[PDB]
Amino acid sequence: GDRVADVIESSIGDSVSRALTHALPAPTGQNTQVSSHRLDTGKVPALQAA
Amino acid sequence: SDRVAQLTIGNSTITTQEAANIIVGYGEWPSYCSDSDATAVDKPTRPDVSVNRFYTLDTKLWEKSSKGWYWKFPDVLTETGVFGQNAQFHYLYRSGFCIHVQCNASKFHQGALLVAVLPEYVIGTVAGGTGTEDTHPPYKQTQPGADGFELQHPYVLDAGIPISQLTVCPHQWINLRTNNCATIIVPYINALPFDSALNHCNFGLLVVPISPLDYDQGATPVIPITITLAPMCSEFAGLRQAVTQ
Repeated sequence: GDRVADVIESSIGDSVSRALTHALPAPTGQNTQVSSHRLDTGKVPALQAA
Repeated sequence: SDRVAQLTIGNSTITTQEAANIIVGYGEWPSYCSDSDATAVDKPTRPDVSVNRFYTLDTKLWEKSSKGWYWKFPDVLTETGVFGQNAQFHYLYRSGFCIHVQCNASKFHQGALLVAVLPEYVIGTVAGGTGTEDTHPPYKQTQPGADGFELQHPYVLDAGIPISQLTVCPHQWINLRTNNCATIIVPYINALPFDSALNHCNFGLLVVPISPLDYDQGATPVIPITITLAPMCSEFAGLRQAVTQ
């Protein structure tokens, strides 16, 4: 049996590999939606951090 | 009530009191490209009234010996008005056309003109006469511009095909004793939703006399044939700097 706390609460032995991503069906190329002019501050899709 | 007509589009209006109805190429009116046929993603520009209007581009003289002429679309308009500018500034173009060919005379003149529209009107050469030389037509003959070009061998349409079967294409006749004009409406015809107005001519307009012009000495001998046309549902995409070719 287990009695000391660190042992009861440990994750030692977890065999379930957590996955951050999952597959989605994609039988066709994505579509393009209508868009209009946007003149905002704060929003900046073009800027990235490679 | 079928003889009289008024064509109004943009800031231009046409009238005729001796018409012969209107032809709608392949039975379908021009239309804008649907979102399912389209492929290019940029939002198109549809100038409307500034480009979908009637443009009178050229006048030819019908003579007793005339062989016939042809014009290429959209080549004829690439350098005219706002339409031309849009065709030059954009890679992609698409539109329909309303063609109105005018030719009046008197109740004493006679002759008949066949006015027809032939899609993908590729021009051929006489191959050096003997047919042993693989020559090719020059740019000024494939894309003659607003002045058009005169057919050298109308019987074979300068492309090895019988003009006698040209009526399988949207057409009308101008039989002087009957009507003084021909009106044909053409939808956009291509295997692609949009294309270049400069590199590709969707169809050609042919105006060929099948029954020769005739009249007696004393009657007005100058019988003009004027070409007026209007783009319909013009759409443009792929914007950048202007290019003439």
